[PDB]
Amino acid sequence: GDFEEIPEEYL
Amino acid sequence: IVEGSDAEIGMSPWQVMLFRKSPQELLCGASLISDRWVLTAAHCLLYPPWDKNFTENDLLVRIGKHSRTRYERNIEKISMLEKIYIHPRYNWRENLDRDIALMKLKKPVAFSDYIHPVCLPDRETAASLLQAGYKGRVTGWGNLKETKGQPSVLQVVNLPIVERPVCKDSTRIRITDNMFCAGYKPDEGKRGDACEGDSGGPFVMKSPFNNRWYQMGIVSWGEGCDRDGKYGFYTHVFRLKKWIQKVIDQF
Amino acid sequence: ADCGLRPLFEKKSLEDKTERELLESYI
Ligand SMILES: *[B]([O])([O])[C]([C][C][C](Br)Br)[N]C(=O)[C]1[C][C][C]N1C(=O)[C]([C]C1=[C][C]=[C][C]=[C]1)[N]C(=O)[C][C][C][C]=O
Repeated sequence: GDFEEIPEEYL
Repeated sequence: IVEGSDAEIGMSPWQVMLFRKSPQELLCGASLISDRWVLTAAHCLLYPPWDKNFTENDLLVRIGKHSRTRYERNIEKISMLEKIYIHPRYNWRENLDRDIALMKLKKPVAFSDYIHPVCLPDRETAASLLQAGYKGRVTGWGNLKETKGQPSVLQVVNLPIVERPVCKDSTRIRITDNMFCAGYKPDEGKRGDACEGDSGGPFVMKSPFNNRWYQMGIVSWGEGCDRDGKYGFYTHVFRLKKWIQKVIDQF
Repeated sequence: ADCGLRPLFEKKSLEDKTERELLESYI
């Protein structure tokens, strides 16, 4: 939850 | 960082965040020393007592960040790692002697207002600035106190380098020439320290001769955070500089 | 090369809020 999601390219 | 303050925008543009792919979490700090090399502490990647042994595909590097948890669209740059190099004589068995590692980026990062490399010291710069009483600056997204919890944005604190005998007499751990300690003494009034999550981040100083920022240390270890009569220990970058060069020159 | 000169500070001749503290300690 804590961390906002990174764009799908990297993860 | 304990007893620090929010960093200003672009105040530490070589600051790098080491981020675990899954689960998604902040592992350590690091620093940008060129368009394709990042410097950090070896213990951020390898520490067998806690069953830690990260490889290239396990991590990401986030550069040009301010906010700890948000994805800073159009500002931060995320990079994959090509290869990790840990000092061959990194001593994880005893006292974290030679706690340093280099990480080569898959592709070069483009510099901007928020992304820019720090300089590595030469013998003369180290000699002139690495003196007891002289202050350096540490940055990170680590814990705010030992045990709010963690900051919303990058924290900064300035600390003085401490005399080697005082560093030695503050702990039972065997100190080496590849480390130096910093922080305020109990009677000095002021406080501040690095804490859990700040490891691998840079201890920098601004040269008064050429007005450039140089990375003199890497946050390595400490026994608690901001405890009276205790000091933070940092990897002595200049003393391991020949190893840095050799890795970069060879790979 | 260009290392250690921040785009939003040194490059523009602007100082951050606490760098003076460092300088004053270099005696
Ligand atoms: B880092 O974020 O990974 C952390 C930073 C510490 C700030 Br205080 Br300088 N570095 C550490 O936690 C290192 C890695 C292994 C243990 N460690 C220590 O800092 C020390 C003592 C130590 C142990 C073995 C060899 C050298 C030093 N830490 C503690 O045991 C405190 C409790 C840990 C809770 O955070």
